[PDB]
Amino acid sequence: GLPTCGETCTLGTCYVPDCSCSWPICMKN
Repeated sequence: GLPTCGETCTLGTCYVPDCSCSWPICMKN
């Protein structure tokens, strides 16, 4: 739930370790 990944999975993929795609932004828990 925390978008502290600093990544946007516009395509639907987050390269940031353990970061879940919370389209369009990646969030960890």
